[PDB]
Amino acid sequence: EFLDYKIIALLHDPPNKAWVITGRARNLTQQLSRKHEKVAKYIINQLFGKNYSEKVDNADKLASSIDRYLGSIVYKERSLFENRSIFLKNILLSNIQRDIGNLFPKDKSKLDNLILEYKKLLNVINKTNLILKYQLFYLIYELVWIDSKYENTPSDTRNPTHTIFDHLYATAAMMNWILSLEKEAKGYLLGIDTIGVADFISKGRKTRDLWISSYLVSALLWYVITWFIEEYGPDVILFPSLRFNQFYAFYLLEKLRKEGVSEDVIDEIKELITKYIFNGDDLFENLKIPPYPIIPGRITLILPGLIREGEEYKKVQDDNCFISKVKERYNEGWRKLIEGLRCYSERKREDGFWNLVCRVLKLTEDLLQTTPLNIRVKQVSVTEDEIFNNNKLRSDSWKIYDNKYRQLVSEFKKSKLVKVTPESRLKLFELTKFDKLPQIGEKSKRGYEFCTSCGVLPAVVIMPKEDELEKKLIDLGIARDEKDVRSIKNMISPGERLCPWCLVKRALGAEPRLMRILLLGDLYSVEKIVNEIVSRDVKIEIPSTSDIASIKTFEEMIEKKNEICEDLKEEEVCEKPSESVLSMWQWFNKNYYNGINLTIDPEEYWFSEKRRRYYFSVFRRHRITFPSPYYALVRADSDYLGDLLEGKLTPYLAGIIDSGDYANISEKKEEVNKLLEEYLVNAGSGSIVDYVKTVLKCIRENLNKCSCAEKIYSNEVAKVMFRVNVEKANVEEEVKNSLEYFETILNEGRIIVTPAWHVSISSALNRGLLVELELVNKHKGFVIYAGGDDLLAMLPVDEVLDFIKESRRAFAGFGTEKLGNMCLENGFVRINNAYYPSLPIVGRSYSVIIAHYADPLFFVINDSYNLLEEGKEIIRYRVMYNGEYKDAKKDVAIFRYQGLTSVIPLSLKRPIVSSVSDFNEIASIIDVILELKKRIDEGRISVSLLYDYEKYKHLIVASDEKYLTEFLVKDWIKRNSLRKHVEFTIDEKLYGVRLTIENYPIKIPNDLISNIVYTLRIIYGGEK
Amino acid sequence: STQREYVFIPITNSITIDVKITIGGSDHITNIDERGIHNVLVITGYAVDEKNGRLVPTLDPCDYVKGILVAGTPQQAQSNDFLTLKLPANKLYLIRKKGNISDDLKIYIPYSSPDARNSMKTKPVSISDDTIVNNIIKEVFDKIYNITQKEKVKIEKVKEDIKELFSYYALEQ
Amino acid sequence: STQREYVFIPITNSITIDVKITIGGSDHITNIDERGIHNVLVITGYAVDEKNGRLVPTLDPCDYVKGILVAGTPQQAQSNDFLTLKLPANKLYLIRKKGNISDDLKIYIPYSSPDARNSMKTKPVSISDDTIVNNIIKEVFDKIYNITQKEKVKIEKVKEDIKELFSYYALEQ
Ligand SMILES: [Zn+2]
Repeated sequence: EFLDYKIIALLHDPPNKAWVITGRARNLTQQLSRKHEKVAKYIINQLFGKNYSEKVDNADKLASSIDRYLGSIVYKERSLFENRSIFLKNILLSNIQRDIGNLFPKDKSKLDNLILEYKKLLNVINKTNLILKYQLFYLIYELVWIDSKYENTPSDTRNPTHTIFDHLYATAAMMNWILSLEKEAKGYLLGIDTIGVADFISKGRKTRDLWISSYLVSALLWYVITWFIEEYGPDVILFPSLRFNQFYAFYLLEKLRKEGVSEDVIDEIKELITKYIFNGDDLFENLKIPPYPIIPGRITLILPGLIREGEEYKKVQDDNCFISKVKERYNEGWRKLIEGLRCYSERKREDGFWNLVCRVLKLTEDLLQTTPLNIRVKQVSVTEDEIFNNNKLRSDSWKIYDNKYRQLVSEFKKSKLVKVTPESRLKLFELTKFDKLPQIGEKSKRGYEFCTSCGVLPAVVIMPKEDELEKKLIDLGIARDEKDVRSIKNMISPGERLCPWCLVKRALGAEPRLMRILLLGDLYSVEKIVNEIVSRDVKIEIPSTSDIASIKTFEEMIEKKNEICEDLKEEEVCEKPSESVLSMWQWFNKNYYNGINLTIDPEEYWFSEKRRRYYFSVFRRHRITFPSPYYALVRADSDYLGDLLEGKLTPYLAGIIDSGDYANISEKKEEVNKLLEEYLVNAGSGSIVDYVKTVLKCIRENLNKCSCAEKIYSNEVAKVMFRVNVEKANVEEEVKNSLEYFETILNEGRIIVTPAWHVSISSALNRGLLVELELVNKHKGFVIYAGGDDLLAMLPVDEVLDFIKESRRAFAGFGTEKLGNMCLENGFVRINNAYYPSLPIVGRSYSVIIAHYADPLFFVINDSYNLLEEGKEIIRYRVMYNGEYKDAKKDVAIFRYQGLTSVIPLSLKRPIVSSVSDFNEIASIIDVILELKKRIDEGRISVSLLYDYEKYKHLIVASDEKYLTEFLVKDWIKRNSLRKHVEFTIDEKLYGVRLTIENYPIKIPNDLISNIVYTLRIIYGGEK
Repeated sequence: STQREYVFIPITNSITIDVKITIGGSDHITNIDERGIHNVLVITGYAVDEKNGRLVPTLDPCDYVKGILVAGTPQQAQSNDFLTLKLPANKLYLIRKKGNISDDLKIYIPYSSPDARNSMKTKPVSISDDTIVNNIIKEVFDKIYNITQKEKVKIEKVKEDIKELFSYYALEQ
Repeated sequence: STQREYVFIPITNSITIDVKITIGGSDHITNIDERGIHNVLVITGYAVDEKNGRLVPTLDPCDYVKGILVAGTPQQAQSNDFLTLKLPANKLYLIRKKGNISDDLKIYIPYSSPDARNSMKTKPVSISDDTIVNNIIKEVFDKIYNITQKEKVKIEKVKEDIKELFSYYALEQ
């Protein structure tokens, strides 16, 4: 069955509604010939026109809650509840708005100026290949609208808390349900999850292992969902949102590169992608892969009940047709990557380290059959019964999607009770009881010699120690000769044991372009993919923890080049770049060209043993400070995000109400209502607000029970006569259904979740990902993965504090100077006059491990997921809530340095943002540490400041009169100050926080100022 | 040919007067009659310079400098301190526009030299801090009528459009 | 770093070069490597009159102009109608970015007094009339960026390259 009726949905409402509706120009509807559907119909000139039937009407209703909030019949009415002011309200907050006066196509002279651009981009796709017309238009819809600099407008001037572009994508995603239910009804909300991501990331000696194993998580999941991209196009993916993926756009281009396309249209569309999907970084074009492994982790689809293999879509055979399809589509990618790795390794049968990879990819075929990642899939379903009466929507249908997504979430958390590690699937009993394990290299004097990266699996490639390698490499089967040794050592360290899975991580770590097999998927044959890799010499060098611990040293000898240069002249420090290698690290790429040769392994240099004192002396004569062996492993994760997707209020009142409170919301009825009543009234501004202001009035203490019409009928009936078009608006029912809506909201204590609520949060989560990557590059860091809310990076110990400061605020939309082609405007990321909402309310916790470069990366990543994810769960501090002093627990930014631990709350106010003035004090304690740290290294304050605070602490604790504490810290500062003109203040809202912790092996000082002292000792401990 | 002026709305204590005697009439743009400040003006691509309370252009179409077009006289002295342009009223970046005004205008826009003796940067900034709205709206704009603050029943509404509408971009120098 | 000078796009023979000396240094901005003229800028509201042209401005975002940046002398060393402007180069509306850009500048945009007491009358139209394409490269490429553009693998599409990009704005006055 040829449905493809989503393009009718993706354009059913043009990105000009709020100017065409309650008109501003009102002549571009004149200069061609219901009012806003006309300009909606006119722009549909490429293909099939708009259907005034079950193609938008029912979909547009269930797409967003702006049919429940502001009534069903006055939504489709554009009448009486008018407001001739186009504000754009945030979706999470409602006290924040932008103003959208006039930037839009006003005349057909300007209107068709972009329709020629839309068409000149889809004119290259053969008209028989509609799936490319939809896929391409899907991504470039809002892109070509942002390029042609037009302000972004809300989906409804009454309730402006929904961008029109997001609501458009929302009704197109719900379109898969409406369509498949008009036919023989079935519709699913499929969801995928990856069991134990952190445990998979944490298996690697090097960072190239961390980076690759973190890239497999994204590739293996992308190779799955690209099948749905090919079958039903986009819009079947709610999370992650496709309209800003760096993985989608990259896959989208290689589709155009395939099957032929205009070379300056594949290019015409490649400056759009580089400017917006990326941020002016065509590094992926040189890398040939998306540089950053964006990990969605949790993917949720919205599928129709229609399956292909009838050469076109039919009714789905059985419900398990989708779970089984993913499970096998997932193991295919692992097979197709072992395939390509086998092929590629034999292509380079010579060159060393590949005659080894060949020897193991063949010796361990049975083991490598098993995917090392082991996703988990779930599914719910809908029927025509649950959504229709006869052929129209039924009452209370508007909550089906919310309830259906509820069951999906529960089924995940239900299955997360049993943790099955992917190693359990392997069959290793007889391979270890009897010596049948293939051990290329040394022979285990004690059995089988566990891997050094995993620790769980036995090793296949054992490595000799540094007795000497050549005479022990070449005799054993490892090395065929001597020339290959320096090529094997380049990828495997002496002494390093490797399991089959980890060597695959190391092999892909030697050639990351092989990931293209999973990236594209069913586009090129595996052999064609490999050919372009051997038909080139791309050399992708990935930093290590010793490289990150040398930024300030490299960056110092990079501006004292000529002086530091003559003396060595031979030590590869003054070597000249002899190649054109590149990296995803936007600091190595950024310099690479100051005759400094950033490729040198610092462990044969200042971090070596045969050469330590030498480069100490070299650095000595040139006033270059010897580097510190410490880097910072920064791991960000948002708070209650998945809990926010359920519409709950825990991200707002983090700690005051916890996820457990939703088992009985009546116990927190006083607060969950104070917020929900506030969200509803502030959303939907105009003449409508005073109407709903009275509907929430007649509820509070189990009120009227439909006997409120009287107060609100007057509101509506004295309004419906403002235009003589009322068809059959039974006002006694209309105000009831609205009263029925808000009732369920306040009874459930959570926002009723619709697709538009998801698509908006999802897309914003992808735009916040963009700005988050510029920040990790700005601070000379190395992104390990950054998908959505999560983040894993390796910063130097120097830029770690101000990174947290900017990253935390940039997540909340507030921020200083633009990063890429997008600015941060008080909770509204703006890309060329186009305002997009961010997540200001959502807390975001941080976890900083200051680790030696030589510390095992398995236990550093484990701690970061067992320092926060079970330490952030138990930390409470005294937050200021509505004049009271409650106990919040989230958004804490934990620091750790081998035993020392520190916690620095980032909010101190429980609704983190309730007004635009709430932004400039997010992470306000960080710059207090930043300013303090600044005044110390300039000798304006002695470092003894951190050691004397103990005696001042007991007084600053016991003192409850703030005029007295603002003198004790003024005294404690000036006593052990090294000058006489340092006037360093503390914001004075930081006097008394009392961070507690419930019976845990983490000792936190129970006051904020003490935590500021420990944070500095940790930052300073990792610089010596 | 309305001899217009543009007093912008930053937090600076440098927008005290910068102007002089009235339009030459009373066809103003302070359309605060209905619901507060109406018909806003936002220059695209300018700084605010955080000091020397004039405007500096920077060539990226990313900046917003906002403020109300209240006409008057440019201190009765300046000619080069302004762009001396003639707009047909249909080529601006406006906010909260009323029924279309199809006339033409006179242009005096407070201009500071680009004078990049320093480096030019853009600093996002807005208005908060009740005293920071207490200063400037009493300095000039309350005196456009002075019937405002006399009988104005929308004091709680006009006070917010300073922190709601006018968001400018500072200099960071 | 080197100081630059954005050269614009005229329609007539008069306003093509307007500068007498060349690179001076060696590091430049715009590149045309093999397929496209990379690193070309756009500036909002700046007409160049396409005859008697010294960068007359316009007062809205819809107006713009585009041309390549060269690091040449400040137009035969005149001290009259420049900007003396520079900024960290993270504030340039550039098209077809390629590679890490220098984070400074010293540009003197020859922006003269605006066209006084005349309306905008501005004309949005791209570059056409290929005789004008050959008119410009006649005098702006065969000696300014002539390292390429004489025996490259593809030169005749560099003429095609300006076909797609440049769509200036002129006051029609
Ligand atoms: Zn292993």
